[PDB]
Amino acid sequence: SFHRVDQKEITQLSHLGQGTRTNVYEGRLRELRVVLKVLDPSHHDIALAFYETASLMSQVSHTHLAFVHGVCVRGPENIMVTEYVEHGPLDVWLRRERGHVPMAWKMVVAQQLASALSYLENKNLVHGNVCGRNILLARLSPFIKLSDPGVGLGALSREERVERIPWLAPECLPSTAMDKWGFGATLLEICFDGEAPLQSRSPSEKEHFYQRQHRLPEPSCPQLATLTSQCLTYEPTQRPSFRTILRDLTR
Amino acid sequence: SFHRVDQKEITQLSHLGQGTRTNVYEGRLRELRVVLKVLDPSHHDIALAFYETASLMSQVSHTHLAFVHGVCVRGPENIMVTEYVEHGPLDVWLRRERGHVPMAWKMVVAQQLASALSYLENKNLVHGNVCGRNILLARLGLAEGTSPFIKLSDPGVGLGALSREERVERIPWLAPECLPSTAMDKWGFGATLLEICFDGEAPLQSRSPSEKEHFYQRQHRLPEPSCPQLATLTSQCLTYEPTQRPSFRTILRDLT
Ligand SMILES: CNC(=O)c1nnc(NC(=O)C2CC2)cc1Nc1cccc(-c2ccc(C(=O)N(C)C)nn2)c1OC
Ligand SMILES: CNC(=O)c1nnc(NC(=O)C2CC2)cc1Nc1cccc(-c2ccc(C(=O)N(C)C)nn2)c1OC
Repeated sequence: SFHRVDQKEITQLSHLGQGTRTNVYEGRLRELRVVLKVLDPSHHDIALAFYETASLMSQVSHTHLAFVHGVCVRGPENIMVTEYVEHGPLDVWLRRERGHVPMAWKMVVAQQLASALSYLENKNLVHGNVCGRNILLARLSPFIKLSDPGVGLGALSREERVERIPWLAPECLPSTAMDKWGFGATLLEICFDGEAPLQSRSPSEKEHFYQRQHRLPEPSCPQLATLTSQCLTYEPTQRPSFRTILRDLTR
Repeated sequence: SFHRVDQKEITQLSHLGQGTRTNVYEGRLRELRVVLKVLDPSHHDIALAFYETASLMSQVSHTHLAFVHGVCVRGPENIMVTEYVEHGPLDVWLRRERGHVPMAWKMVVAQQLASALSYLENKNLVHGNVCGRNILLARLGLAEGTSPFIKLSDPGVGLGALSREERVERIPWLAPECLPSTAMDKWGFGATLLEICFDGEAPLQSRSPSEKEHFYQRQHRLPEPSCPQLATLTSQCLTYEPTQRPSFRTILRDLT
């Protein structure tokens, strides 16, 4: 399971942003700089999907996976106490640095992300929310940590799942295979300097794109074109394993 | 000398704060993020002291010294175009984080500052305005396995061009011999160490100009820092006799 944190051990500081049904803050854990993921007032099935994320992340240990200190229950709020990463989300940094991010830097990120996902695949564990926003920069060569997936994908509404297109695996709209799709969509996002395909488009348009099984663009980066195309296949069984992806990233 | 920047190359944005006879803004250099230090409408001796700072900064290169892109003349305003440092002034950060700044973090800052000042000392160059406000944070060093990373800002309008009233406002950072040499920077460094140790709460800073001046006139000494690893260092730096102050070579060696 996960460690229980008393509210006396933590101090809530600046607001960093928002997640699905959460508010993200900087904080202190009694001293360590932490990140506090404050769950909105929620029903037991939502809080349970949040505890399951805490449980999963507490039972894993990988260099490219962010640490989870535990969970604090503060009135109607569930707080996941997590590792603070220096430079924050990758997507934000790619947009600020657009047109000035070298291809070699992007390959380092891809390799490190595939390493974290290969580790989870071998343990038959699913992340379910691979995207640039969940990729944290510990070092700007770069060093990443994949964040916890927040509230589990299984507990969200159709509307929330449509909002996650193109990162959301198509089989999830109506298995470790979903993370191959998430990984492929993240590679496109990285290649396009944080500008993911379909992100501006309406929910109806995003859903229609998946319903007709239209395919996402080929990345402008040629070394990742075959990889993304193989990952972004509608047939989950047709997606390469992370062992294969990781092996193909060394060459 | 320094690079001349045309006004067509720059964009002025948010106000960051004020310096001695300046207004500090975020801006853009054609599009690079920069800091623009806008000199007030001034006398030629003040513009000259500002050009000398730009000249000095343009001829130096060190990892813990902030970069100066050049100067723009627009038109009764002189604009120094400088490097933008992510987290800004150290003194502001120390006050926000008061009581939560570890000693090991403070020692890193001290070594990086002494490294920048040792480089200037070897080149016989004087900064003249070492204080927490001129120490900029490029990296915070809050995460485990990470260290702070500082950039010492340009000294702005030169100390020699300011009024006695402006020099009294600079106590306790201002070297006492400057009230009526590279030695002044050893005093500035010592006063900055006290400020860092006291989480951005420098001694005498609340006190009146009369009190501050009297403190120097009577040659009263500044307090010993609450941090024991820097007590001997600060006491040696904060000596009224400029020749009695240790060299940055000695200070830097003693900090390792
Ligand atoms: C384990 N630690 C962390 O996650 C973390 N660590 N360090 C930092 N540091 C800084 O920001 C440094 C710069 C000060 C930040 C971090 N988290 C973080 C910050 C802001 C928003 C989200 C967010 C956003 C969206 C979602 C979500 O629902 N989707 C579907 C993506 N979820 N969360 C977030 O999580 C990814
Ligand atoms: C080389 N680059 C810079 O100086 C600089 N870079 N990045 C940032 N970033 C942020 O603020 C990030 C956080 C948004 C800020 C910067 N500096 C800056 C900002 C505001 C006021 C002063 C100031 C104040 C006082 C004096 C002065 O008179 N004395 C006597 C010391 N002088 N200047 C200042 O200069 C030290």
